[PDB]
Amino acid sequence: ASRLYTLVLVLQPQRVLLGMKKRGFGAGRWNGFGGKVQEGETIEDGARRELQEESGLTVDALHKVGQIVFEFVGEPELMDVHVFCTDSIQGTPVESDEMRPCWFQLDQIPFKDMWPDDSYWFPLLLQKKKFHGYFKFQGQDTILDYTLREVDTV
Ligand SMILES: Cc1cc(OCCCO)nc(N)n1
Repeated sequence: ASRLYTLVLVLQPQRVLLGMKKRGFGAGRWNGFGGKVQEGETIEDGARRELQEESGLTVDALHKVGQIVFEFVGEPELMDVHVFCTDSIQGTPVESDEMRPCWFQLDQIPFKDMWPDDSYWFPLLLQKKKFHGYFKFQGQDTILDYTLREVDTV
């Protein structure tokens, strides 16, 4: 009972790009760029498409960094999130009515204004580690339990 999602982090040596969502899933939080994978579309193509739709950036090389499954108690569908990273992009981030992008210095990541699970796996992401994770939520703010392991292959 899982649904595929992508999440792209534009991570450069001294900064990361995040987008403040204006409405829908994750509204009011800084997030990476992503969404549902379409019929007949590979996970990687879905990740490239979402990055452009949401941030206006064109990604050249994408690297698979993680897989995280999210469960919301009472919600049947698990989110199977395939996490990607890039340092090679083209264009300038575009602010739209749906998304407000901003660059953050690595020591200034806004964890208090991000999904709570991010505080757990972003430190791995920053140290170029790959991971498999699972987070059980009750509502949007509480993590009931989780698992998070470093892996050699995503
Ligand atoms: C609970 C949760 C879900 C999520 O979903 C990202 C899917 C791509 O839009 N991303 C995070 N960081 N946390």
